[PDB]
Amino acid sequence: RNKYQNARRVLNSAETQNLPGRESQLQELREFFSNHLESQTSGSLYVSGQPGTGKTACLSLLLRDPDFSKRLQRVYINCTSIASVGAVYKKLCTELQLKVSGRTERDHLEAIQRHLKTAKRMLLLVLDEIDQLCTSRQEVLYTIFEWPALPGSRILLVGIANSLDLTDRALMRLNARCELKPRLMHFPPYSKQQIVEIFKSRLAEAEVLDVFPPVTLQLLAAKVSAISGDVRRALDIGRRVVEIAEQQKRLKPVQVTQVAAVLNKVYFPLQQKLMLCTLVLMLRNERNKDISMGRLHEVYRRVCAKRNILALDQAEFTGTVDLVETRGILRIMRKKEPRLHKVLLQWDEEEVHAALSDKQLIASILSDTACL
Amino acid sequence: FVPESDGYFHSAEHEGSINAIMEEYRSYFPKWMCILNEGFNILLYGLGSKHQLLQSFHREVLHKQTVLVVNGFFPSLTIKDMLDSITSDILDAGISPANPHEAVDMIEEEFALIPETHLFLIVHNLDGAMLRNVKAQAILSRLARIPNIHLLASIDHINTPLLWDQGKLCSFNFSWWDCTTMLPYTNETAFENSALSSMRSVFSSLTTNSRGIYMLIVKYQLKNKGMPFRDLYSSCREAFLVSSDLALRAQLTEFLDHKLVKSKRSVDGSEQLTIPIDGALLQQFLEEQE
Amino acid sequence: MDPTISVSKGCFVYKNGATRSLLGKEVVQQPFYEEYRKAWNQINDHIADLQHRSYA
Amino acid sequence: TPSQKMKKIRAGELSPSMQQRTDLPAKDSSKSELQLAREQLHVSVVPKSLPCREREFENIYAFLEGKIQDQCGGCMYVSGVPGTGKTATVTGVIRTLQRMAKQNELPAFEYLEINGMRLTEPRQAYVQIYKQLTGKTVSWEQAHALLEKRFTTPAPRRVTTVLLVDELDILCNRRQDVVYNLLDWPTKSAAKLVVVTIANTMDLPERLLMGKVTSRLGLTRLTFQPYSHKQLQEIVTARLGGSETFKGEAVQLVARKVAAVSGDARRALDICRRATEIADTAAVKCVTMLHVQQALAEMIASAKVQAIRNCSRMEQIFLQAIAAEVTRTGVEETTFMGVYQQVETIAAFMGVTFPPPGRALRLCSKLGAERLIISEHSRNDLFQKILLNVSADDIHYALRV
DNA sequence: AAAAGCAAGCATAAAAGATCTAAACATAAAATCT
DNA sequence: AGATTTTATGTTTAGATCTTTTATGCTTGCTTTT
Ligand SMILES: Nc1ncnc2c1ncn2[C@@H]1O[C@H](COP(=O)(O)OP(=O)(O)OP(=O)(O)O)[C@@H](O)[C@H]1O
Ligand SMILES: Nc1ncnc2c1ncn2[C@@H]1O[C@H](COP(=O)(O)OP(=O)(O)OP(=O)(O)O)[C@@H](O)[C@H]1O
Ligand SMILES: [Mg+2]
Ligand SMILES: [Mg+2]
Repeated sequence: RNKYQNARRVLNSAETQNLPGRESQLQELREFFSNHLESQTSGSLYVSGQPGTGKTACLSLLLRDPDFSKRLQRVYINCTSIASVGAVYKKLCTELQLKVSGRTERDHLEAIQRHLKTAKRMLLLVLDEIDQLCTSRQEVLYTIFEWPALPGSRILLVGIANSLDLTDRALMRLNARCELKPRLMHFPPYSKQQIVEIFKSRLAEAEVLDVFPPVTLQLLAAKVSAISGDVRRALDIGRRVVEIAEQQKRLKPVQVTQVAAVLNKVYFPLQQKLMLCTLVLMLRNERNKDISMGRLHEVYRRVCAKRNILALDQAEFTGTVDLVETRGILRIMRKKEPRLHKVLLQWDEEEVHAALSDKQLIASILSDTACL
Repeated sequence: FVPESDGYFHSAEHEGSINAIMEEYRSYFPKWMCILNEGFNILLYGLGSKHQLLQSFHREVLHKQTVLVVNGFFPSLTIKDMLDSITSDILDAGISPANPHEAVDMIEEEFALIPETHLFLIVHNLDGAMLRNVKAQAILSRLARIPNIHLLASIDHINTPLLWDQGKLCSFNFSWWDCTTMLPYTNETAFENSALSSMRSVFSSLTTNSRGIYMLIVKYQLKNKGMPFRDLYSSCREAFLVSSDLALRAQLTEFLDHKLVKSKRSVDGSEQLTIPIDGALLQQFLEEQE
Repeated sequence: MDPTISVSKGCFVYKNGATRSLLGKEVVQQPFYEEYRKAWNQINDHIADLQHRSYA
Repeated sequence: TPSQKMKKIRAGELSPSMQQRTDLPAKDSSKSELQLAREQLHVSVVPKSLPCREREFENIYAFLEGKIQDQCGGCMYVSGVPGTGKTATVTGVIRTLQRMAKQNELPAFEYLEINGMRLTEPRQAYVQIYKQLTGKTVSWEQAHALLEKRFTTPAPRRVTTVLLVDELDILCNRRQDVVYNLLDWPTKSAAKLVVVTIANTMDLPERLLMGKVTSRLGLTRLTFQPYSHKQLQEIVTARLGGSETFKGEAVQLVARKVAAVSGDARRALDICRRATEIADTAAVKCVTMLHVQQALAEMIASAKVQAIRNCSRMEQIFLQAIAAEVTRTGVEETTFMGVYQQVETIAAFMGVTFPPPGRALRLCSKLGAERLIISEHSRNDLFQKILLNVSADDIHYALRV
């Protein structure tokens, strides 16, 4: 309906046609595909980078080009979708309609090699999320990357991954032969101005540019590009600003107060309070931070006795510490017996004191050295 | 070769010469065919690589006989892979049984059923990276015992016959042959079995807050000539480089993945964060970041 | 490099009609192979007879 | 033949009926008022409108109504400690949206739901989501392929589909393929999926999900805080209606002693039912405060001092000597040999003889089966290690006072 | 004074201990031959 | 309208993995007899 729901729809975070931030990367990928088409030679490639930077958007944009539709046979395989690491050849056969004698992965591999030896068109095999193909012996990944070096094969394959060094660390054996190792392409995380240009593209495709003044866009991109640089979190906070402003106001451009509030937002039971205070006391008073559940409960009972309030039994105390564990304040390393489980504090005490919000009690527990 | 124990108790023209040596070893081949016909197996024990010599024997002489080449210098081959290869491709008998000696019993039965179907077996580096256990050598000796299967093999390691007892050395009816080519070990050492620049290349890909966290560890390391985790946590919360503890643990997990930081736990439970690079190069790196 | 040198496989079948006397006829019909086979069969059968008569 | 039954089950053509009672259920008017409170206080009776969860209702309602009307799809992650009204609020929002779509005030939408603990395997969710669509039971590979054919391919008129996913941490595993598919399907434009994920831990996407899965899960999130002293009283007094069968101080004591432990609402609705059952056997018709005190002492039980007082005399000598060896050697883990020597000392003091060590191992095995102590298998006698599971002061409190 | 000898210290590694997963094995749905 | 491989599937057990923890061993740093 209105501009708020229009901007909330258009921020989308789905597939797109225009990619303002990735232009030199698209030109480099087009030059790679074009020179390996004109030379009619095979060529492996490994694109990588942090999640949300837009690798799959670039390759989905380049698998819809009409001229590459004329010149080469596109195949896109998402490697999470296969049932197993060795099953991917079978999926590749279904992407090529190859006839197979069937029901073993070896004959599917021989059918793929027999297709590659006498293919009429160049093959572009994009294997999205190739980190799922890594195992231990890694027969499948080496078998896939050995295909460009096969005699007469015309495959040129692209492997998308989040790891900067998956190619070297996971495929050291391809370094020995320079014809085999993939050309590497990083996708750097988005800068501040690139996120501003992505926002100014998405809000001008629907002409809802006016709901975001430039100052608050340059606050939002300055936070997101400094934290992580993925455009998914940027579009998520940009959608969340409008869907909070719609809930709050019911054209008003969003002010810096709303984006600052959602950015500072994004970026107790009494027995749980007594447990956290006794854990802070035992961690402060003692050099040995190997605290067991029983060693903590024996101090917690004395603290509850000196406070003249009833203490929980060990069977309920274990569930209390497990409920405190869900907040992230603690981490319990499990052992053979419930008494032997090791509590480990994961907040500093300056955060625990501000989280408990009962300073008159923590001043009493932390001054109670004699109950340890 | 008669070594003295006191060393333990006190502890161009070359291409033509190598081509003449290779032509002599190529001239040896019909004698190897008669020796393999009499039931002996061939073993080569020269200095240099013998890959091209056994490939020439497979190419020029065994051009029509059934042949299973086995690359023993492969880091990732298994004896199950070789027994599965024989059982599935030579005999069309499907997958071999999971016990390898049961697979050798099956191969002995199926090869007893077919006389004059000889299977040549070429194993470059019988002392291979995954054949150095006693069990794979027992499987190879039980396979070489078969009258149908003939075996050629290469040897490179000096300590190879320590795993051949007299039973294996009797099953391996070896005819030793000094095929000392002088070729370099290219293919045998090409595999996986045998830095400030990389730190800059991974530092370029990091975001601004990760650059600040690594610069904090670099400043503490150059200031102290491994930092406890609590000082890095308080410095990041003061510099607003992190939202909570768990994001800092995720950043240090990424640094452990990219090997910029080694984590050494203390007896007190605190986590130490060493940077595994000498301090002169670290001081040059800090000067590079300014 | 060589087709036998692969990064993935470790064993390389060169099957030529295997289902489920290596020398040609020039060598087997040579007289020296005949006398060698005769002397070897005689010597091996005599040694096997001695081993059986000692184990009996 | 059984195969026709299994084929009619896997095709969904026979509904799984359960056997009905021979006798009719009793009429509502024969019930006592205390029985009426006992059945209104059952945890299974969800109220039509939940007290003290209005803000979270507006949050989930605004998110789901915007995702349905915009026809875009997306994802949400709600989280909180058990019993805090998560799944009841999400199903209440979805029932309100279905009541609104029935009257054509909203676009219509499909409502799939799964739960991660009803699945034996993480991949079996593919079997179940398809079972909420077609109703056929198929293998997980064919179900995953048909779900990808449904979601990746634009097929107008596609309707919006809301996939509630309870128990998200069970679906994880090491590969995290299932949760990656469930969070990756909304990102495609062809699928109008709006997946909501319920879980307990606040920090789950950062603690155990992968970085791309956390990036797909997004930054829209909601946390259900534990019920306080007052909200637990409002819940129980809403469940009781206008009835005065509960004293107000009794509900106040139930809420005050339940909110101090966990903030679970099921604990309050169970303690009030036990208080009603305690008041029923006293032949009173009002749940006075001492019935609540008895039900609280029963359901927050601490019966280990009773176990040490109920032990046989040689087991009490054993429980004294284990704590005596812990005090003597300092370390908390004692071998059976020094425990037996302290046993002989204490038995020489008290004047009774002690059983020989082959019977003392039977005493140690009984205490280790009762979990008063932790102890090893008895095959390594005299060198087996004996942790004390009960606290050392509880033994003296049992055997003195 | 020269080279064998006792505490120290980090380190590959070895047990282990849970834990998750891949392949071998038992088994059911089903085209196929009669 | 009934028997036979054929194939797709589920279970189980052996092996890969994560993690702690413990130890001999590789090296160091003195240490000390000949
Ligand atoms: N340069 C860009 N301009 C505009 N939108 C973009 C750009 N890059 C990415 N996006 C948006 O971000 C969304 C996610 O990008 P994409 O899925 O390609 O990242 P990714 O690297 O594949 O993530 P992952 O590594 O987790 O798979 C896309 O749907 C797209 O709409
Ligand atoms: N605010 C409330 N008002 C009334 N009843 C409530 C409220 N919160 C919880 N309950 C009761 O307690 C029960 C809680 O069930 P619910 O499914 O909400 O728990 P949950 O938070 O999903 O638990 P888990 O996280 O373990 O799945 C409901 O059946 C409901 O009857
Ligand atoms: Mg992607
Ligand atoms: Mg629930």
